[PDB]
Amino acid sequence: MLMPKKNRIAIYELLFKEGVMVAKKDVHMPKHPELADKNVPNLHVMKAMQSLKSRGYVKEQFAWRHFYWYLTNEGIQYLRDYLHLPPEIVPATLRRSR
Amino acid sequence: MGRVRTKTVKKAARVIIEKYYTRLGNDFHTNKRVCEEIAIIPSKKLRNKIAGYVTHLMKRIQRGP
Amino acid sequence: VTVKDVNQQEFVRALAAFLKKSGKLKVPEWVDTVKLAKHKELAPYDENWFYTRAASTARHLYLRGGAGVGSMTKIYGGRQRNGVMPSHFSRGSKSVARRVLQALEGLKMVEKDQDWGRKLTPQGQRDLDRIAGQVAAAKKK
Amino acid sequence: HVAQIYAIRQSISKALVAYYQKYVDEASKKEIKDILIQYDRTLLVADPRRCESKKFGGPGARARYQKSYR
Amino acid sequence: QQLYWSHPRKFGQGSRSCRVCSNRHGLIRKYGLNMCRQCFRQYAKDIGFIKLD
Amino acid sequence: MAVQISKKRKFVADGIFKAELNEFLTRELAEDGYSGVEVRVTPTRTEIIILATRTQNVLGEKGRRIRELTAVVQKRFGFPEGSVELYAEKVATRGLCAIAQAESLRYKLLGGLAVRRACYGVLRFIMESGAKGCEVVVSGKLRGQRAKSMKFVDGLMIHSGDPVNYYVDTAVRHVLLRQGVLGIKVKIMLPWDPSGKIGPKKPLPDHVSIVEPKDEILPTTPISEQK
Amino acid sequence: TPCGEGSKTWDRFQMRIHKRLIDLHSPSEIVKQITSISIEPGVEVEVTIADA
RNA sequence: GCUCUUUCUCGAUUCCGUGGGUGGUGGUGCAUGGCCGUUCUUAGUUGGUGGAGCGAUUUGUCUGGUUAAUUCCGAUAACGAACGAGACUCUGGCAUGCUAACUAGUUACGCGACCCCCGAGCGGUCGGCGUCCCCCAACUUCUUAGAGGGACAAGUGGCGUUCAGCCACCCGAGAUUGAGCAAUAACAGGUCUGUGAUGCCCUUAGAUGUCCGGGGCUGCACGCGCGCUACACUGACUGGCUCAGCGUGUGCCUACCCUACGCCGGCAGGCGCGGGUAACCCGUUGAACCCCAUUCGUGAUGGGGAUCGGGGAUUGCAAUUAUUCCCCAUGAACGAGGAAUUCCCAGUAAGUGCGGGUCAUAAGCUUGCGUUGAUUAAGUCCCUGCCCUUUGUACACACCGCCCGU
Ligand SMILES: [Zn+2]
Repeated sequence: MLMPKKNRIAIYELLFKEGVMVAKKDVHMPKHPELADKNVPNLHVMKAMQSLKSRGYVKEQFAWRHFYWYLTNEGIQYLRDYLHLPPEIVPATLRRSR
Repeated sequence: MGRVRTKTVKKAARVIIEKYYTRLGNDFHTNKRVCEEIAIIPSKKLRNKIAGYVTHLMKRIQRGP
Repeated sequence: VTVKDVNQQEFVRALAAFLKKSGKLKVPEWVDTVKLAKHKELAPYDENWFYTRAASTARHLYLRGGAGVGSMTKIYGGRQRNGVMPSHFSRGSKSVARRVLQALEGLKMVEKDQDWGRKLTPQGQRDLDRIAGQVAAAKKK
Repeated sequence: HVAQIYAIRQSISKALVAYYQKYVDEASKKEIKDILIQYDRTLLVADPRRCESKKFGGPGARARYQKSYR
Repeated sequence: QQLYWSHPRKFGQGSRSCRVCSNRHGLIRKYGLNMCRQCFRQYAKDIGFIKLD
Repeated sequence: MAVQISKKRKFVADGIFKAELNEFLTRELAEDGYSGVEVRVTPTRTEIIILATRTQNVLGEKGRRIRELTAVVQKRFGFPEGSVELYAEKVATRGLCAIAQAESLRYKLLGGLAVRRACYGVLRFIMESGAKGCEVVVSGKLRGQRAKSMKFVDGLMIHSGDPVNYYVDTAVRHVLLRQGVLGIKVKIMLPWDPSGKIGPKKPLPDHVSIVEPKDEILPTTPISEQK
Repeated sequence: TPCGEGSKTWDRFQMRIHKRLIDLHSPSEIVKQITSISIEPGVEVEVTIADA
């Protein structure tokens, strides 16, 4: 439900591991997609993320009982300092033609 | 046993006999093959309904223009 | 002659004479009180029906072999009149059907062939065609 | 059961109709065919009529469930 | 916590819902579609279904 | 998918994924000239083509919007990393895809001009593009506080039978005006008799063509000549 | 009718499917050549080696 | 560990008032979108230029014959065009012709074998196989589905202004299978209870949000509308007998599929188990009424199978207000149904059975399939209604109209 801090950082790493993070709307499945090994019950991605979206650092979408949350480019600087990771500009963008 | 062939068939057939009147004859089977060669008829059915009017129309023209 | 040239409805009666003449296959302790299916409302009027039932299922093995309990229960079926609701199909009894097949085993009539389907022994066929030589010899349509 | 009978009474006939052509004279067809056709057409010609589809509304093809009037 | 989800729903009409509108009435389940009636009608074209007959 | 699912389910699951993808895609490419996508199982690969005209969004700075949207699919539809990549294409003729017109009509309605000046412009463009016909229907609270309808027509407009399966293109989009929701229906008759950009079953059932005879051009009096 | 009202009117959707099966008797790399250039339409190709 | 009570931690992601309500099967389908139904299953509908009327409007859209059809030929102050019809798609027919088939037929054969004197036959050849084969057999009639092909008032004769066409007949699928598709203008026709499609209002912590528990949506003096069962002897009980076609069926964002075969159990069921992601095993789908025998004997009889008691199993977190299914047993209402009224004209009515759908438990319902197979029509506006034209009107939310006097 609420108040993990050692178990809220878990999603943040995925959110910057790739500039997107898909989800679902069902709240009862602890089988969270994309390596949920840190005991995330599919919440905290539709509880804390509505905070992240409402600030302007990530962007939201809905498609058939789903969410397609996008990390904005200018949210990288915000989510580089709270994560206090090295100064880097590569969430998922090699910035070359693939 | 037969229907009114609508303005599609009547107009299509009248041009054929007006453009290839010499290559046509009395018998339907002869006319069916001729029509396909000289016209791009989209449907098999209507080709046999256009060829139907053409042979009926030739029976008309031999009996007073 | 062969089974495929004689009247079947009287043929099963003919073999119902033979298993009365052998009279040693078995007769189950429950022949009095069973129903022969789950849909009937009254047990057969003839009490000696085991000679009849075993005449049929053994006979059907001669024409569509490889049949187990199911292919013998499927043939034994009819309307299952639930009364107010519409009727249906309901298969015949299971246990009553197999006890025939086991009883034929003791008489060595039928056997479990390859594919685990009851078939008929080459001595078993001799009995079925032999009685055919009698009904055929005494009846011309 | 009846369907099979109306098949065998045709197949057997069309067997002999087809047989007599391939190894016997064509007249042997006509002395038989005409006696066959002048008795029953179906023994030479198959029954084309076959069951047609069912429409929603009506247990059959063209019956209907009744209509309720206030 | 313990009473938030106490319902053993590996069956019943609460288990299956339309995979589009989160609703639970009038469902297609023929081929795993799980969709309701309407969301199938609105999408029959693109799946490959034809109003042909 | 671990026992090689039956053919019926697997083919209908092809459509659903091709259905999920499209409804999601139009929610992002709405401000762009999205038209509709196609996916094929290329040898040991997978490629999804975004048929669009306002491509400058999808091209991405050195290919980043492609990088942004490929990932959001792999994380969702279970695709393994290393075989799914999206390629973009340009629909060189855009005056004949109904979706492009429909959104551009939703585009111009929300932009803040009257419906009557906006629709005829789309109605003109779909004629300056060239089509055997076209039709736009705008329904809702166009004026006042009551629902009316409005209909634009020209050109041939078939309405029944098989040909509508491949000539006529229709599309619906809900516009969110300040007073509620309104709808747009756009229909376009496609002309190509030869193989155009989007090949139809080109001929038309009512069109019966005739060609030049080229006979009796000579009396053909008796002449003999040995080739 | 979606959920509200109407004379009892029913769609009858369809969805057809077909199949063709072939055997080839040669080294199997030659087949992979011919079948590589043909994936262009929406057609399924599953090629076995065990007579399944 | 809701609280009372307090002991443990994530520790500044919690916690309190102001601001914004995300949320909602809450109200308004008389604010809407979209989707359907209906007007209307008939044949109807517009505009460009032209003529008429000052004008609303009109002509084109018709005097006539003709057809399922404003479908034609015609007639013509109108000409040239678009929609609907038709044209198109699917489906059924039949093609002894075509490319093909161990996941189909093969089946005709070789009789390569195996078996019963199993019979005319001393016996072989014959008839049969419940069978057994590898492809180094023969193919494709049936099985499947691709291209084909085929029918078009064509051949002939009548009737017709002798144009459109109709009637009859050898030929044969004689133009004729059934549908899908569907215009103009609308309805304050249904749906905000399908939707992250949505305006406004209601409400948001003592929640109209959600989750959980037990109940209720099914309760009985009543009247209603779709339906299964019969009232019986052409029938019911019992035995034998033999035939079908659409589909359907297992790990999916998710919890369980179809079922042979051997044993236990009367049965309902159970236990090992061996196939199937399927022309492969279910399933050569060896279904029913119907076909042949016994019993019942006009009698509420065994027809009828309601109600009630006792028992025996199944799916499930939970069967009690009985989930289903089995067994014994009670054996009622009903003697072919008033006034009314619906559905139908060919493999249709009508009978019987089987799939799909809902479905953990499952159909008296509905969506489809096949089997058995008529009588009565080839017509008319008499009733309820529809399309076009001529006339009438004090009607225009349009006869469900308007309107008169004590
Ligand atoms: Zn839905």
